[PDB]
Amino acid sequence: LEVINQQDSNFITALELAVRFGKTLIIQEMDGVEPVLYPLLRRDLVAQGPRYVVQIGDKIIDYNEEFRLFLSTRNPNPFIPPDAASIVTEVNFTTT
Amino acid sequence: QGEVTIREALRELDLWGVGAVFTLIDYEDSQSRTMKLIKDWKDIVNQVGDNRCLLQSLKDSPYYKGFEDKVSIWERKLAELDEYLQNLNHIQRKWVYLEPIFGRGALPKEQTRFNRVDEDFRSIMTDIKKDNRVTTLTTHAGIRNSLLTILDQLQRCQRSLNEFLEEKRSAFPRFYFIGDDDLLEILGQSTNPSVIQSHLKKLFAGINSVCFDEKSKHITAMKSLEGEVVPFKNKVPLSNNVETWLNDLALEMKKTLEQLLKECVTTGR
Amino acid sequence: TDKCYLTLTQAMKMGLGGNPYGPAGTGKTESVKALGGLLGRQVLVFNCDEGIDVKSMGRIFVGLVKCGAWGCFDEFNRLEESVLSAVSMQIQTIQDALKNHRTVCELLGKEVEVNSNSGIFITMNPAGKGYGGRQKLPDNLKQLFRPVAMSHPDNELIAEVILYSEGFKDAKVLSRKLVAIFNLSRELLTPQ
Amino acid sequence: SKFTFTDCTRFDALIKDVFPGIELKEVEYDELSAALKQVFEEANYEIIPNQIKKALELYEQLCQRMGVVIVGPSGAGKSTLWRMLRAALCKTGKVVKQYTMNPKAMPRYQLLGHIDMDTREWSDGVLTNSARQVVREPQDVSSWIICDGDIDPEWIESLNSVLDDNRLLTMPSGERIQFGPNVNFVFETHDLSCASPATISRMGMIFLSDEETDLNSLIKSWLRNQPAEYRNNLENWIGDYFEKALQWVLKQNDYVVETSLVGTVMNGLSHLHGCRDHDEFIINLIRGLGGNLNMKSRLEFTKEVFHWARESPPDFHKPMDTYYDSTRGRLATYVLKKPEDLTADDFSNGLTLPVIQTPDMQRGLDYFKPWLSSDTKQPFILVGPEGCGKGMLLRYAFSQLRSTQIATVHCSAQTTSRHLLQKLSQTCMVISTNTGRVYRPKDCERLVLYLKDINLPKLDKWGTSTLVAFLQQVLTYQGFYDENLEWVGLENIQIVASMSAGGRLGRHKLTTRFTSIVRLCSIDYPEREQLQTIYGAYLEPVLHKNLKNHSIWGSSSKIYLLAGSMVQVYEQVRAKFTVDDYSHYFFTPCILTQWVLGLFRYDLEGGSSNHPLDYVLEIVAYEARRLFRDKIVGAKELHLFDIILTSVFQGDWGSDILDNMSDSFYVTWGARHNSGAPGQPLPPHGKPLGKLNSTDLKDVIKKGLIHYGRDNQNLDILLFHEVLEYMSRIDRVLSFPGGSLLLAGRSGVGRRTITSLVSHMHGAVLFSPKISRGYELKQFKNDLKHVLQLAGIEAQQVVLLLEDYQFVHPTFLEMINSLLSSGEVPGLYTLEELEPLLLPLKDQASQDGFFGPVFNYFTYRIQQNLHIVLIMDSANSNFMINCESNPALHKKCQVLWMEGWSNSSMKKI
Amino acid sequence: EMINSLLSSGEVPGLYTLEELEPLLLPLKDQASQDGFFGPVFNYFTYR
Amino acid sequence: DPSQELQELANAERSGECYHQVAMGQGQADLAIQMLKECARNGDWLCLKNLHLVVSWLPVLEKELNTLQPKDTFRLWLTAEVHPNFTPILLQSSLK
Ligand SMILES: Nc1ncnc2c1ncn2[C@@H]1O[C@H](COP(=O)(O)OP(=O)(O)OP(=O)(O)O)[C@@H](O)[C@H]1O
Ligand SMILES: Nc1ncnc2c1ncn2[C@@H]1O[C@H](COP(=O)(O)OP(=O)(O)O)[C@@H](O)[C@H]1O
Ligand SMILES: Nc1ncnc2c1ncn2[C@@H]1O[C@H](COP(=O)(O)OP(=O)(O)O)[C@@H](O)[C@H]1O
Ligand SMILES: Nc1ncnc2c1ncn2[C@@H]1O[C@H](COP(=O)(O)OP(=O)(O)O)[C@@H](O)[C@H]1O
Ligand SMILES: [Mg+2]
Repeated sequence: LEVINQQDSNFITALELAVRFGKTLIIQEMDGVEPVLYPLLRRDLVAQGPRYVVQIGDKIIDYNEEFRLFLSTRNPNPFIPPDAASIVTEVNFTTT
Repeated sequence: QGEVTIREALRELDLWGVGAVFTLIDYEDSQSRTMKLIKDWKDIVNQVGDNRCLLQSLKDSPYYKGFEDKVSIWERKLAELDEYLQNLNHIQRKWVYLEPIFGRGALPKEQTRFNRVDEDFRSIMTDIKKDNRVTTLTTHAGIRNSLLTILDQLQRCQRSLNEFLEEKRSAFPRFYFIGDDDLLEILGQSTNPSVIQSHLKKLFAGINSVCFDEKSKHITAMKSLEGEVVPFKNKVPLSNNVETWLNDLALEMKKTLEQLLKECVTTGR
Repeated sequence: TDKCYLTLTQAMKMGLGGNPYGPAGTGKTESVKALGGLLGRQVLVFNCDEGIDVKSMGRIFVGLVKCGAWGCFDEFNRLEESVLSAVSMQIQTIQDALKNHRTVCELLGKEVEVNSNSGIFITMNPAGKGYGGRQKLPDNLKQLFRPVAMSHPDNELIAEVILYSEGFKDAKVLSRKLVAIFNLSRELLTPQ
Repeated sequence: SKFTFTDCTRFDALIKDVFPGIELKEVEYDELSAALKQVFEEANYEIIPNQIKKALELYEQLCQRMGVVIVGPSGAGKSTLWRMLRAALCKTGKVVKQYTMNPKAMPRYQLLGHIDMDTREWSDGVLTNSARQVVREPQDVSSWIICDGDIDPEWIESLNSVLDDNRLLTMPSGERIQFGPNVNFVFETHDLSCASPATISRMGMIFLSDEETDLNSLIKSWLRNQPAEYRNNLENWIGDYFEKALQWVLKQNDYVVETSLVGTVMNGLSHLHGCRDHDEFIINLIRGLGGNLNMKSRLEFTKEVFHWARESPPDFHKPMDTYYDSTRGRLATYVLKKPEDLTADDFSNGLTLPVIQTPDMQRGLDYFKPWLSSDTKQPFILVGPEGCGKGMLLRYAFSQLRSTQIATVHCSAQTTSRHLLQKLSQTCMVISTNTGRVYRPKDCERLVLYLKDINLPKLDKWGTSTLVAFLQQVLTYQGFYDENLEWVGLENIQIVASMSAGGRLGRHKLTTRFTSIVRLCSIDYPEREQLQTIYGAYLEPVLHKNLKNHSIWGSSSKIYLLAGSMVQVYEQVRAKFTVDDYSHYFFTPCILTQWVLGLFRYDLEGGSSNHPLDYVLEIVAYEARRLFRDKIVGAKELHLFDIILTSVFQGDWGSDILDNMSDSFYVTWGARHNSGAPGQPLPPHGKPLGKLNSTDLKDVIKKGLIHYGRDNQNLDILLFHEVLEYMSRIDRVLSFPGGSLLLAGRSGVGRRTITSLVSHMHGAVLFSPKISRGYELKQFKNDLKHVLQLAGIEAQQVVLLLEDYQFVHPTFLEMINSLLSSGEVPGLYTLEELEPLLLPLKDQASQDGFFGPVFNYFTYRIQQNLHIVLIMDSANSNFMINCESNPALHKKCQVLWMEGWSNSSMKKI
Repeated sequence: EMINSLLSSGEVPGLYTLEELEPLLLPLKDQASQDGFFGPVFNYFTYR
Repeated sequence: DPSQELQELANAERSGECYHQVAMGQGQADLAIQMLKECARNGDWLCLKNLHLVVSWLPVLEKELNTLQPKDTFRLWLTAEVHPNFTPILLQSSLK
């Protein structure tokens, strides 16, 4: 496990390590759906022989099979468009 | 049959094309040198404007089709000569400005720059001292890039002088409303009376002009717009350090008005 | 001018500015310069436009507090809105330095020496039905000044005193004639 | 100075009532009026006492206060006043040194000056420079800084401290420039609706009216500029025909673009000089006046003109088309000119289509011919409804010329000064004459800037576009203030612009300053009896490039009947749909043109002689189906459209012809002679198409899908009828030269999946910019330079792909709008980076036959070799704005409506 | 031989064309102006 | 105007002029954050003003409110105006 904040200095570096090493990843302070995280949230896996690689910005990075991604949110609105909500299933902790 | 008119105009312009020279005037900077600076520019430039509008007047003649080729010559000739003069006056004014400042407080990173500009200007002015015919600047050894590069290096030494300008603006308080362009004049031209009468109006709004004593070493009176004249109660010693007589102007104006009010009320009561 | 002079002198006694206002074309701008003439100061009339830098206003303020001149900031209304907000902190700092008889104030880092015979004023219109694009001033910034009403001037008194001053003798008849011509011509002729 | 006529009289009546017998005394001086009448005598104007009164009045006001407004309508003599008072004063008075700004064309920070934000460095401006130049001059001068432009408060209030009782101009740095007792500001203007009354009370004023103007006093000087070979007849005909026809047009007032009086006069006059006889002069008067009306009034305009002429023509039915010949003295026969030069080599370029010379095109050419000749340097603007035939006919009239150099620039809602400046400076010399540097067309004589759209650029929040203000500056003063502080003239340039009628949204209205300077008229839709002839003469050769000598096809009554049927379809579809439904029910005859030029793609060979009605009619119905049908949203409208299409095909021939070919799929993958990938230049009509089956297309898809999943992600793609439909529709548009798509649908459905597969099956490179954290616009510019370099140099067929999550900065849709519409991206490359890159293209430019510079060839290769794919979600909030705010984004690319699977297929999944 | 030239002089002869030097050396005139190095831009490029 | 009451309160309860205040405008935000951190460490007060103009700044402000580790006697005083499109999260974590 590694847990990271949204407005954090080492975001993309730790994201690269979490995609490579096969971590289970939890993101704290999400304000919506990041622009970076679209092909990783989808399925975009070009094959290199037996493995698969996935696009993160400019790099080409091996998609480890132990990749599990969760992310938290502190405000029910912000932020989803109607494009990044048909792939992401949304859960609302609420006081009833 | 008015071809003789166009021919007559071209003979007039040819008579112009041999005569005109400069007015070579010995001028001395702070350290002792002497260069032939050039005055009476408008006399030269207005003739050029007259000649170009005269060529435009020749362009409306119906017999222009047989004489177009000489008009092309004089067109390109005046088109070069105008830009050359209208650059050289800039270079002259900015060089006169920036000689004494780098002369007095020499910082060598500025000095190498301004010495190269000094060499590149005085080398041109020596060849003008040799031949003073006005169409020789059309026929020198590629002066165009020399003039443009001297202008560009002066722009760059201005950008170097920004910091010293803010130092003197923090020194004397009224300078925040003078531009840089006049402030470095008043810093450099610390004795020139034409500069003082041309730019002391915009500093103190009341004084429109001042007088001078018999040797131009003291200021004794001040004027108005309509010519209201008030003498000063004491002479004002001019010097090089500009704040060290502007402060004297401020104090001596206030003391003069103060004693003049007392004298008036003392007789009036 | 009785109204204007007393409001501005009491506002200077309390260590604040002065904000005369009203409709267009009255005399509020020249009234400040007239007060500076009757007092013995120097007046540096400005204009405030385009949304200039708060550092650009700061250096102007540094010049005014070092010299000792009244900034008559004509058209302080039309200025970019957040610039007004930072300028509010600047003016408050200067007015604190005045009221506590401070010799050394401090804005934009340096220790600028403030002058005791200083002063700041503005002039403005209210952003009415046809006064163009002007943004409304902050409430905090309004609390720093002291507003003066300058709505209606007179027309008979000025016109008779001017004509009596200019060598003409029959001012008391003709001034009323002028003012009645103005009022009738404005009043009945078709409003272009 | 302020008053009209009657209000000045009533003011005089009031002055009598306050002061009983002390009424009047006039202007004391006259020796300046002698010089004023002298200067009018010099410059060959007329001499009107009213102009004299106004000029003496202006000199009084200029002595009195600091600034003068000159209120007046368009063209009604408000600039000649100061223009002649200049010389009339300068003959005796000292020096009148004129500086001329136009304050709306250039941006603010160049005009009033501004500061570099990071450097703290004062950049100078235009009139700050002019103020320094005037305060340099000695005491024996006078100068008139003139701002000949419209009025906004947020700049004109910056001069309150100048126009004060005080006289001072201030910089924002604190630098303050005074003024002496010399200077005046003169503000020529149009109206003062938008000025605050601080300025109105601050400066002097001169009023002008539409009652003081003398029309005959401008007819006479124009008659004095005539070469004395026709003036007897022209004056005899003007003096008894002109005033009636002018006052009747001012009575009707149904004119489509608003002009002043002077504008209507000049539009009447500039179609006249060179008439011979009376019957020709009538028709020149009609073409002068009636161009600005509309068709409800032009007909009775012609009726009253011919009826209150001598006689009536034999064009009693439709009298808009009278062809006066000089050769015989013929009045009117409207004749149709049919070409007979018809192959498929004409249609090779998408442009340069063979223009069928119909009588309305002849009326347009008879309109154009007097103004584009080398004796009448006239700027003019066509008006037409959108998609009607403007650009084609104006390019034909460009081709009729002699030594010109056309340079078309597509304007839009972002077009500014610098874009037209660089489109000029790519093809124009820089030669340095006397009186300032100037621009001259290279290797030609009359360069023509063809501005495509004028309604479309953007107002500010007062109503004044900077583009139209700039072109007003150019067409009035023949120059502009270039930056780096120097005026730059122009030499030999026309401006012939185009526009549509201001009906829809995004179409602003034009100021009356720009309208009454230059010329204009209007034209109408080609109607049904014309369009049947146009598309009959298109449908005969494109058919008869094959099976020309066979049974039913030929004997071209049937070829005419097919075109008449399609025109009936087009008319009923425009009758049943509108633009109030959605943003994109676009219907021009551009659709009919693309439709009937689609039929090159099909194997219409007919050597195996069929029925053969069904084999070509089902082809026609499928092409019509995939053009019209696939943009209709609601299902009930789809059923109504089916009823329309079927009712047409049954009313034309019997019944039951469309019956059962819903299983057909005309795809690239299989045709005659094995369509089948090499061959990287494209055919002139794309790869040809052919008939297939469902299951066979399934095997072709499975083969290409296996080959895709070899070197990509292995795809678990299912199959049902709708995916077969969608892949057929993507293939039959991406196999067109220069095709693009707008995919409007729900999220989640496969769109990028099918387009990636078809991009792999046709071997085209697919490209999509991969966003990161630091998104910019510089990033996007470099990626567009990459794609444009590849697709416009190496002749490779490229598919570009942008989706919703990548538009991360709001100018991206505008760049894609331009790159769709024109073929260029404006302000992308510099000047130095085009010659070492386009340098290897001159060889093929030499061999192919394409002329002009190399950059047009580069743009043409990009227009042939670049495909754009936009995936946009339907129920996003910004979809309506980003379909209305870019009009070419639903005119260029075909728009498929992917939303919603069937009820039937969700059962089968 | 190419490495011999690029060691000895500072240039590689016959490498660039003429058209591919001005859009590339075009951002160097500013530092060329400020530094004091004269002549054309290509000598400054070779010196760097 | 609340400013005079706050000034008198800061003169009453504290001494040595601990009271520090910054208005919100063009070019004051990035020094406002620095003064926020510094007066959080010092324990001295801070009065921000006019938080209805800088509406696209307040996510940074709520992030820094969530992140910081204050001391005792620190008191943050805000001043805003009635404004639509405000951010809920700092409205949750404040008195009104
Ligand atoms: N004395 C005269 N006799 C005949 N025609 C005249 C006379 N004076 C001016 N004109 C004509 O009036 C026309 C318009 O003049 P002017 O430009 O002053 O009008 P304007 O309203 O300033 O134009 P704009 O509407 O562009 O501002 C000119 O074409 C000129 O030929
Ligand atoms: N009390 C007064 N006596 C004489 N003239 C006045 C007086 N008040 C105003 N004026 C004149 O009115 C004009 C405008 O005054 P100003 O202060 O500029 O008003 P505003 O700023 O509203 O235009 C000035 O020229 C001034 O000379
Ligand atoms: N008389 C005609 N004969 C044949 N085709 C025509 C005729 N008039 C118009 N068209 C068709 O209409 C189209 C008009 O395009 P155009 O109106 O120039 O576009 P825009 O309105 O964008 O300038 C042409 O492409 C042409 O195919
Ligand atoms: N017809 C289909 N059969 C099987 N899977 C499909 C089909 N259409 C879409 N999908 C699924 O949709 C996913 C891709 O969706 P995508 O094309 O990214 O949606 P969008 O085009 O809206 O971005 C693939 O994982 C694929 O499994
Ligand atoms: Mg005019």
